[PDB]
Amino acid sequence: NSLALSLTADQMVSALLDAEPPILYSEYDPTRPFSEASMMGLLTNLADRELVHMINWAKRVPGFVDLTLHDQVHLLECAWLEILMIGLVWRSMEHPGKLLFAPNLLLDRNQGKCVEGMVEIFDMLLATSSRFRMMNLQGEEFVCLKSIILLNSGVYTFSTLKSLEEKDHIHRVLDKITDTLIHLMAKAGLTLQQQHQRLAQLLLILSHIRHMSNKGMEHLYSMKCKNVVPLSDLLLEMLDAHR
Amino acid sequence: NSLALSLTADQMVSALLDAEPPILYSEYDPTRPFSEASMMGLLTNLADRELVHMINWAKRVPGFVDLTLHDQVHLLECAWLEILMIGLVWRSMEHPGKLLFAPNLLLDRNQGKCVEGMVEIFDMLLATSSRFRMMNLQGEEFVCLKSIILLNSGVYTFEKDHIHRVLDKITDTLIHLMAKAGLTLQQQHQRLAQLLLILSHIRHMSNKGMEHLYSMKCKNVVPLSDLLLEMLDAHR
Amino acid sequence: KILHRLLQDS
Amino acid sequence: HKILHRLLQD
Repeated sequence: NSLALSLTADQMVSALLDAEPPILYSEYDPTRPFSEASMMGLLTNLADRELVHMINWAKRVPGFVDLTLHDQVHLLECAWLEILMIGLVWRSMEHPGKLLFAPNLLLDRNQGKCVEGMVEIFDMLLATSSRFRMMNLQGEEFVCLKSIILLNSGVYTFSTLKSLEEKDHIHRVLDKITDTLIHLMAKAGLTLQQQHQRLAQLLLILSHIRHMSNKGMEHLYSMKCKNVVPLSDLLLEMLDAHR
Repeated sequence: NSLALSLTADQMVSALLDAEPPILYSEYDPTRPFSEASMMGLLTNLADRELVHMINWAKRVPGFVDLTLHDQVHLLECAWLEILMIGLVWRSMEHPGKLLFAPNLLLDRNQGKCVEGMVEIFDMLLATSSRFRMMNLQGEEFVCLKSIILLNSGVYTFEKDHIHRVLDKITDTLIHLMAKAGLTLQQQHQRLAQLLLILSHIRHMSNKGMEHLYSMKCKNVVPLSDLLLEMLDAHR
Repeated sequence: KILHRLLQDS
Repeated sequence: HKILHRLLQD
């Protein structure tokens, strides 16, 4: 018996909106330009503090608590950077050409060259943010996509007859979020053709978010070996799950 | 403008089905006990020949010729391994627990250990094949998903308005296929979502496969073709 | 795992 | 010069 399967479309959006994590500040001090090691320090420190809120956000995502602890660990390990990236891209919608990592940390692609190799990932994140702007992505749609990422990115990486009912339970919650997304677009006055098209457009962006997370995960492991910036113990464990 | 947007949904399905590349065979020596170098040679030799057919398949995808040469190049460079993988996964549906790289090259996860670090991607591919098999994926849906990968994977690393228009056209085509198969409205967009979410994992497998293929380059286990090296090099 | 500990934390 | 350029034009 799961209360997630019993939620209505509006109750689904309400639960997700109420579970939104806070927008954290960085330690950025504009008095002195930062180095590659210190700019990455701000980024990795910010991500580490966000992971704590993401974990407590994931529990409030309907259906996530019904999963086993090892499955919750697996989903977060596989999805954590995707969830950070879509949040960054969402915050940056109203700031063309810039990435709003924190309210006190708004970076253009020129300043992103301070970190070696971080330039290509910077343009990809900007293009995703520009795509959300061109589509006029709604906050109700955004919280749906972020929950899909949590549940979907690790579902195809899981044996017994008892593993199917939990695997099927995730696809049931995923189906519920799909119904919720269509419900939102039908309210906005879109035809059935426009609803299906917008639904497809949103999900195809998740393919690019996975791509950005893959490249970002490899770049995060690069500086880990280079011993450049101190990485937190949780961030290292998140990084070791992919390697 | 583009003649692809003027096609109907059935004309899109028929044009995609006719553009299908053939199923190629592997080199036919059945010394079934494989070595690391021998199987890597077989797979890369297969990929090289499949790449040639993929390029001519891409030309026959409605709306792909309308793009400029530079954009056609960028899309194939970004998507080629995804396209190879979804084809492999589609071929392996009727062979649970095995991967049908070619009709005479059907490997299982135990044979994936012959190469250093390949068994991980093998389990992911097998899982994707199992997921298509459980969804009862139809060939008409498969060709729609494969074209979607071609036009979508590189679109946000850039004209672009036309690609999105063709993408919507394929979405209309997918819904059209599910409506014919008797699915209700709720079942239609639920299945549409389930199919498109699998493309996120296919991208994941491709990125992992691109890493593994790059290890072969700087280990020099077997010479790679110039075409395969240029497709691999485009991912830096 | 820190993640497992934080997920079960209460 | 890319091989991909040539195969796309033939």
